[PDB]
Amino acid sequence: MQKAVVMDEQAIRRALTRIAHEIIERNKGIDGCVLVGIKTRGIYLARRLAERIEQIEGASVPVGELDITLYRVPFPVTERNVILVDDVLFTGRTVRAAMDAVMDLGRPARIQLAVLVDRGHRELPIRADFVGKNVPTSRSELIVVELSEVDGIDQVSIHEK
Amino acid sequence: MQKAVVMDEQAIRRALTRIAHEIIERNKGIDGCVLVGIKTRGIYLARRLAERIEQIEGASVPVGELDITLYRVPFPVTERNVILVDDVLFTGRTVRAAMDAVMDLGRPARIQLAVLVDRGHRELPIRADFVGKNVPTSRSELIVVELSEVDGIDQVSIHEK
Amino acid sequence: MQKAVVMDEQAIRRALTRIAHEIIERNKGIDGCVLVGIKTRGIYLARRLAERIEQIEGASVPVGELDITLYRVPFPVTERNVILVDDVLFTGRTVRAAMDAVMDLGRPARIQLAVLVDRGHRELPIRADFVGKNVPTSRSELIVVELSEVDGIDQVSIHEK
Amino acid sequence: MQKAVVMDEQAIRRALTRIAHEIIERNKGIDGCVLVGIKTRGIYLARRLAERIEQIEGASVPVGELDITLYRVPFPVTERNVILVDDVLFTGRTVRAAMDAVMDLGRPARIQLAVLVDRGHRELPIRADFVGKNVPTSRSELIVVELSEVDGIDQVSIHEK
Repeated sequence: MQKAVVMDEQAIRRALTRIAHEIIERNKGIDGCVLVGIKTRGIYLARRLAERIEQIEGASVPVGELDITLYRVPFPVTERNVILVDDVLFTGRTVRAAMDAVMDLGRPARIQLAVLVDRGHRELPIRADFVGKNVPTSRSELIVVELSEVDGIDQVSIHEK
Repeated sequence: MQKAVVMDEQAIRRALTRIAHEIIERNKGIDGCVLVGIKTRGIYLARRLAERIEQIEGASVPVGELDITLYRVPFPVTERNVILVDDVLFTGRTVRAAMDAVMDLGRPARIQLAVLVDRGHRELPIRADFVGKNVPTSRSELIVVELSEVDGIDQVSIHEK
Repeated sequence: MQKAVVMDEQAIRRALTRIAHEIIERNKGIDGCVLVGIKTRGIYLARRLAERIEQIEGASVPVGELDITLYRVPFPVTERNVILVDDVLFTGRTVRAAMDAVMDLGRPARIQLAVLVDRGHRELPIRADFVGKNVPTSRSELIVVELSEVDGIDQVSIHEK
Repeated sequence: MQKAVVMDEQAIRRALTRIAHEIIERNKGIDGCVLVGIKTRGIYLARRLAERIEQIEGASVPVGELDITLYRVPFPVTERNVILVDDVLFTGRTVRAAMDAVMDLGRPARIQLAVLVDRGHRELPIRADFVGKNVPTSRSELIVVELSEVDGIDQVSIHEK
């Protein structure tokens, strides 16, 4: 069941907007940049960031989709700044899988990672470059990220089964 | 003599814009917020942030100005979120004085600090909540912050003498 | 009611030992340093630190006791690196009162901050230089630090009515 | 030219000792922990950390060696806390290669990374869990790590043409 809300629609909107500005700032423009969404909600987050960047800089950013699932759609990559987008950073194992998939498709100038929430408990020396919000959790708790495009609403909560 | 430019006009713009978004985000809105610029350059930086915030939230924010030297433009304080604004965070000593002044005027809910650049070398346990850019410097180097309103251009550089 | 135990005697012991090494490391030896314990329990932590450092460096370190009650023990301050020692870093207002109290005694070369736990919720631009453990908490939760010298046991827990 | 010495023998000594306590501290001991050094100097730093951890816990930590050139030696992996050890963390591409190598030999409980120096300029979403010293650098500077076992002396410096 749901224990508590840690991000409402407004907090998610402001977080994603501030991230877009962070991406633009740390790359001095989105030139050579590419957003690649993971799983399902990461893709929707990626598309939102692309629109925000486009809205801010006037330049559009390519959005690609990556389907990990196993290994535990095409796009630029080569000599590009590949920014992975995902909803929650946990153990970090998915990112590793995602990185292999990126360099299996080319050689990027670099790979970055943007997540809506970092809930800690990393099991790999991996960190997000951009973070919507750091949400302290116990190892057993569950982070549920709901996005309007798939869940009907924007909300991040902590659950416990 | 100018040793190196660490922030050009565009970098300063993207930093101040991102900071404005960080400010609204952590405060979940502008309500109760008060920007207090510190003598000279910190004042202009507070004005620029106040404008960016207004542009973002559709509502303006109270902007006061603090002359730390004079302490040896009034504004709200009590139960307010006072965001001190300065150009460079250095030893941190100047910030303590700024805190004493703010609380001389009232009892704020919180005091925050935003600086364009944090050049390290603190001599007190004070850290900025918002930082335009962290600029490592030696103990002998000088940080020169130029703002268009006073120096004709927006630029941050490292000087040696 | 006790909601959780976040540090047992072994964790506390290992955090304190590691901090002693961090203190020596960041100051390139303990020459000119002074450990000033705050309130009540910060005094014991400072004593344990002084003892650990002594056994590591083979050189003793001055220990003072500061009561910050008035700001909310004849020890060296001026020209010294005053390392404040407290049990918990919360809003940081205790630190501001402590910095004021230290400035009424002398002119330190610099002031640092070491705490056993940082539970977040800062209301001032203050951060510890050394932290035993970051214990995320809700605003309504209480951090209880028990030390053998005063409570019969070493333990840090989270309480809430 | 050697334009700056960032770590001398004593600093390295105190940094490694501090790292050992941190490692033990975050793992609540070393039970199930394995140290794995890469390239050449990482191996030496791993042996040292291993030596330091023995004097603290009274038990040896397995030490493995990893040759990465073929990615761009025994030790248990599965269910173990594998601690990668390298001298410098730069782009982080070596670490990604090192990780693939680790999970090629098994399924560890977690993989952590310890490095003597972090010089920034990450090109992958990788971070070290234990850092001897963060040394800011320009893109054209080079980090040279000298260890007595191979270079006759312990020293970290910044070089530039």
